[PDB]
Amino acid sequence: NLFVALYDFVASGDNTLSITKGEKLRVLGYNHNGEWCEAQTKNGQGWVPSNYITPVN
Repeated sequence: NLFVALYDFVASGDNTLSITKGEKLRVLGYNHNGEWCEAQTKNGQGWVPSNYITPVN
C-alpha cells in the first residue's frame, strides 16, 4: 500500500498531514466518501486528499 504524492499539500484543517510532491507515503485507509486518505510518512500521520497520491512499486 505504498504511494507517491502527485503534488505538494499543505496541512490545513483537522488532522491533515503536509506532504511534498514525489514523497512516498503509506496508506492506512479512507474517509466516508473516499476523498480523503489517511497516510503515514516520515513526518507523521494524517489526512491527505486522495487525488493527490498514487501507488508506486
